[PDB]
Amino acid sequence: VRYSLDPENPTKSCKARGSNLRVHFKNTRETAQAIKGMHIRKATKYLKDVTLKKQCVPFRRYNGGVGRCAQAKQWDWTQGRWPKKSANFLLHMLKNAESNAEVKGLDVDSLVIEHIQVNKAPKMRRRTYRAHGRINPYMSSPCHIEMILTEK
Amino acid sequence: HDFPGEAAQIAHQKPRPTVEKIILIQQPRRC
Amino acid sequence: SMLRLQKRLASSVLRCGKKKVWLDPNETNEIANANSRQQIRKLVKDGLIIRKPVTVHSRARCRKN
Amino acid sequence: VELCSFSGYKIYPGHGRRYARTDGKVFQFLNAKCESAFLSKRNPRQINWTVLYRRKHKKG
Amino acid sequence: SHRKFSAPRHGSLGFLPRKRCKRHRGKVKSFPKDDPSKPIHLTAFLGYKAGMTHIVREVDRPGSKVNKKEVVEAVTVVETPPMVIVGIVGYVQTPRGLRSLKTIFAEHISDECKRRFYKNWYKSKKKAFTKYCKKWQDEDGKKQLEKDFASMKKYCQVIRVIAHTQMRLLPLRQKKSHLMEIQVNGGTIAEKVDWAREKLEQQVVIGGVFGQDEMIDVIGVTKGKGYKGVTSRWHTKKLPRKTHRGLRKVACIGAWHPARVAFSVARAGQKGYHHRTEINKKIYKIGQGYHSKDGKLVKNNASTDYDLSDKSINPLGGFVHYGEVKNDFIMLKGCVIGTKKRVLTLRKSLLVQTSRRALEKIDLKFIDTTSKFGHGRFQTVEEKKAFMGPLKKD
Amino acid sequence: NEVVTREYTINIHKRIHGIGFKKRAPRALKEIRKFAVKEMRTPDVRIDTRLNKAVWAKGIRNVPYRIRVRLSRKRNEDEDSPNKLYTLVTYVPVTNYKGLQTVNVD
RNA sequence: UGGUAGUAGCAAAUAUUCAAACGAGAACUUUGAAGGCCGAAGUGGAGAAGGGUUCCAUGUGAACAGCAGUUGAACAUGGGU
RNA sequence: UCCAAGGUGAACAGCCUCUGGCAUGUUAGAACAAUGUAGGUAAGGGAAGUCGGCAAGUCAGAUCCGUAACUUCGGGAUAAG
RNA sequence: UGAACGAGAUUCCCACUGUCCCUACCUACUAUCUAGCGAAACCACAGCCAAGGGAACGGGCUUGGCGGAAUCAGCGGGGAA
Ligand SMILES: [Mg+2]
Ligand SMILES: [Mg+2]
Ligand SMILES: [Mg+2]
Ligand SMILES: [Mg+2]
Ligand SMILES: [Mg+2]
Ligand SMILES: [Mg+2]
Ligand SMILES: [Mg+2]
Ligand SMILES: [Mg+2]
Ligand SMILES: [Mg+2]
Ligand SMILES: [Mg+2]
Ligand SMILES: [Mg+2]
Ligand SMILES: [Mg+2]
Ligand SMILES: [Mg+2]
Ligand SMILES: [Mg+2]
Ligand SMILES: [Mg+2]
Ligand SMILES: [Mg+2]
Repeated sequence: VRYSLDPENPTKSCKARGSNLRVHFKNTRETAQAIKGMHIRKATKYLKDVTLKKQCVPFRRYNGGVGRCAQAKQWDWTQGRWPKKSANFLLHMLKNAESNAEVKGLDVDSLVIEHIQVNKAPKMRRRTYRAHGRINPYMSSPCHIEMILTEK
Repeated sequence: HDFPGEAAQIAHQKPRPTVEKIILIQQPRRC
Repeated sequence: SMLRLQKRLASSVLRCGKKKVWLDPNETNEIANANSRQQIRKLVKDGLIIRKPVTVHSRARCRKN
Repeated sequence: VELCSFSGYKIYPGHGRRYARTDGKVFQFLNAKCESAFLSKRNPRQINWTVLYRRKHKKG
Repeated sequence: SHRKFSAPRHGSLGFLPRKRCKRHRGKVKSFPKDDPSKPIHLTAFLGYKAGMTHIVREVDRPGSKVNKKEVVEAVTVVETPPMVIVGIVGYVQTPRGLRSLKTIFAEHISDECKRRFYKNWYKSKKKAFTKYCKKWQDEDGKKQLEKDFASMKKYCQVIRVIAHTQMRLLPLRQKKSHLMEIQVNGGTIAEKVDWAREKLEQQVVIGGVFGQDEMIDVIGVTKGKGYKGVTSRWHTKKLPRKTHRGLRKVACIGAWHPARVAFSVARAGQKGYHHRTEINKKIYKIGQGYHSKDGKLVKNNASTDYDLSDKSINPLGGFVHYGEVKNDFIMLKGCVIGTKKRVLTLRKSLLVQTSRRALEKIDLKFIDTTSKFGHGRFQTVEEKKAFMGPLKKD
Repeated sequence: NEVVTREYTINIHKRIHGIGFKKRAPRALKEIRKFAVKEMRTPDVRIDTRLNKAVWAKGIRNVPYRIRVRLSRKRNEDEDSPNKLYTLVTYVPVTNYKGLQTVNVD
C-alpha cells in the first residue's frame, strides 16, 4: 500500500487505513473533515457523541437536502447531521491507529490526526424495480479511508 | 475457498440488454 | 437459542397446534438438546413441554339469551 | 337578568340564546345544553340536574 | 384577456412581508408629537394581556337607537403592574435621523431587570452594571455623570426614559423583565431631564400614564399560526372539489409575461406572529391591584356603582391560560393583538381625539366574572354556594 | 444511599395526551421509562412484566389514567455496564389513587 | 463517470409492548407474558398445473434477502420421496 | 379445486369469538406545518355551484296499512304516501 | 306507436345534501426531521430584469436597473420545461 501525504517524520507517526468499507462516502467525507486536526481523545469522544446525537457533523460540501440542527452553531454552519455508521467505522479505524501507536512505542496521549482522506471504493451493484417494467441501478457508494496520527 | 462473494452471486446475476426496447390531436380552428 | 424445531415437533407429538405449545422459559438449554421426537416425548413427561388449554369461549351468554 | 326556561338557572346579560316560537312564546336558555334538551321535548322534571327536579324531589 | 368580473385583491400589500416578527416585545415606531405646552408625562406603558370578558354599560350617544340602553361589550383585561425607571436616553436630531447621544442608567438595578442583559442568567455571574454603578459614588464618576446630564439639556432634543416591568408581580413563568424606552413629551429639555432624573429607580403606575375614557393604541405581536396555506393566509377562493393536485391553492400565480411571479401574488408561507399596531382602543376601567387598606386585603376591582358585589376582576378559576390578576390593570374595548400573557406596549394615540366616540364617558354597570373555563353561570363563589347549597364535600 | 426504593403515582393521562390510538399504550410505557430516569438519575431502566400487563390491561388505546408504580434503584454487581445501577419498575396494584403521596420504601 | 443527490423514495390490507436467552453486536432472531389481526367463500388444513431440491438437519453471516439480522425459499456440508 | 365451528341475523351478508395461523406485508424513531390521499362533521340558507345534482347526502330491514297514470292485462310495484 | 326493461341521451319537480354563499375543525397515512438505505428523467454553457435591435417574444449582445457565502421548506410565472 501507499498513503497520500507521507508524514513529515516516520517513527513519530502511526497509520491506519481501510478498503471497501460499506459506508456512504458523502456521509463519511463530512465526518472525516470534522476530526481533521483533532486530538484522538477529543476525536473519540466526538465520534461517540455523534452516535448519541450530542454533537453534530457539519455537512459542508454534500449538504443538498440535509436538515438544519441546533448543534450546527458550534461549527459556524447551518446544516448538520449525526452519521452513526460513519462515526462507528471511524472509531474502529481510530482504535486500530491507537493500536499501531502503542506497538511502535508512541505516546498515545498526544496523538493528533494530521491527515485523513476518504476515497471512493468500487460501487457495489444492486437493482431496483421501477414502473412500466424498468429496472434502475441501486448502487452503493463505499469508501477507502486512511489516516495518519502524529504527536504534538 | 476465499472467493465466497462472487461464487455465491454467480447464480443470481442475470444479463440485461444494452438498450431496453420499450413500447394530442392538436388541430386549432379558425382556418 | 432458536427453538423452532422443538416448537414444531412438540406440535405433532402433543397432537396440537404451535400456539398451544408451552416451552419452559427457564429450561431452554435442556429443550434445545431435544432434536428427536423421542426426546420431545421425554420432555412432556418431565413437565418442560406443556400443552396449554383451549382458550375459553363460554356459551353461558348464548345459553342465557 | 332572566331565568333559563329549561334548567331554571339564572341567565346573565351576555350568556345564552333567546328562542321565540311561531306561536308567540319566547324562551330563555342558559346554553346549548339546555336548548337542545328543550327542542328534544325533554321533560325538565325528569332531568336530574335541573331546578324543577330538585323542587319536585325536595332536594333543596 | 382582462378578467370579465372585477374583484378586489385578497389582502393588504402594506403588511409585507408576512414574516415572523424579529422581536417579541412590540416596538413603538412613532411616539406622539412633543408639545412643550402640556405638563410632563410619559407616552407609553408596557402591559400583559390577561384575558377577555364582557361588561354591561349604558350608552349615552344622542340620536342612536342604542341611546340610554344596556349593552354587552367585549373587553380585554391587560394586567399592568407599575414599571421601574432605570435609565434616561437623550436624542440629537441629525440630518440622518435621531441618534442616541447619552445614556444614563440608574444606580441600583434589580436582578429581574438585569435578566434582560443575559441569555443564560442561571450560570452567569451577576456582573452587569457592577462597574457602572460605582460611578454614582466615586467623585470622578459623579463629575462625569453631571457632564452627561448637562449634555442632554444642551444637545439633545428628544429625551426618552428606560423602564422595565416587574415580573415578580405576575403569575407568569418568565422572570426576565422587558425593557423599553418611553419618550417624554412634556416640555423643555431642561425640565424633561430633571423630571426623568428624579424618576430614576422609582415606580410609575399606569394611572399616571393613561386615564379613563382615553383612546390609546395597542402595539405587539399577533398569535403565531405557523406555516399556513394561501387559503388561510390570504383568504382566497377554494378551488372546486374535482380539482386535481390540490384545491386549497391559488390557481394562477401570474400571467406569461412578466415571466416572474409577482410579489403581489398570494403565496403560502408563515401566518401570524406579525407586528401590529391597532389604534383607538378606549379604556373602560383602570382597576387597582390587591392592596391592604386597613389590615384586610381588598379585592374589589370588579365592582361598579350599581353592582357593589365584593368580587375581583379574576373570574371563577382565574383567567384561563394566564393566572390571577393581582395588580393594576387596564380594560380596553374589544380585542387586542397577541395570545394570553402577551406583553403589550400601550401607547397614547398620535391623533387628536375629538370624535363623539372618543369623548364618550363610559360608566360600567356590571362586569362579567363567570368562569371562562367552560360555561360559567355564577359570578362569585358565595353566589354559587348559595344557589347549589351544601355538597357532599362538607 | 444509592440503593433506594420509592412509590410514585405516574399520571399517564397527561403524558399520552394527544397520542393516536395505536400509539397510546407504547407511549405510556415510554413515559414510565422516562419517569424512572428523571426521578432516579440512572439509565438502563427495567420495567417489570407485571407492569406491562397493567398499562395494557384495557387495550392499546385505553390506558389507565393514573398508575401506582414503585421505583427501586438497584445495583448491577454482575455486569460491566457504564451504569453500575438499574431501577426496577414494579406495579403496585391499588384501587383508589386519591391522597396517594410519594413515599419511601425500605 | 458526473451534476442531479445523500434528492425522489423505503406510506395499500388496524398493532404492537415487556422481560429473558443466545451473541462482539438485538426495534426485527428465539422462549415466556400481555395486547391484536385472519374470523371456517380464513392470513386454517390438504391437492391439480407449474416449479425442481426450493424439503430436512447442522454450519456460515462474505455477496443477496432495497433497514437490520445471531434469521431465511441465500450460501456451504450431509440427508430425505 | 376439496374440507368449513360459536353468536347476531333470512342468510356461505356484515360484525365478534373458538380450533388453526400470523406479526401488519421490502424499515424504524421523533414531530403533527403547508399541500395532499383516505374518513367525518358543520350553524342559517338549500343547487344560488357546475356543461351537467359531478361528488356527497337523503331512502333503506321487517311488520301492519295504503298503492295511481299507463298496459301487450303478465305488469307498473318495494309505485307513491 | 308502444307496456315492461336500461351502469343509454335529455328536461322539470319533491326530498336531500359544504355543489355553493364561505369556509372551518377533527382523525389516519404521507409530506417534514433523524438512523440506515438510496435511484431516475433531464443537462451546449448556464441561470435577476427593463428597453432596444435582432431569425420580427434574450439568459448571454447593446444601453440602463444593479449584483454578497452556503442553504431549508414550499411554489408552479419562466426556462417559447
Ligand atoms: Mg413487470
Ligand atoms: Mg412571573
Ligand atoms: Mg380530475
Ligand atoms: Mg371559555
Ligand atoms: Mg427450510
Ligand atoms: Mg437451514
Ligand atoms: Mg439489507
Ligand atoms: Mg442453495
Ligand atoms: Mg399498518
Ligand atoms: Mg349547513
Ligand atoms: Mg343553474
Ligand atoms: Mg351521483
Ligand atoms: Mg313508475
Ligand atoms: Mg344500461
Ligand atoms: Mg434561453
Ligand atoms: Mg414542451
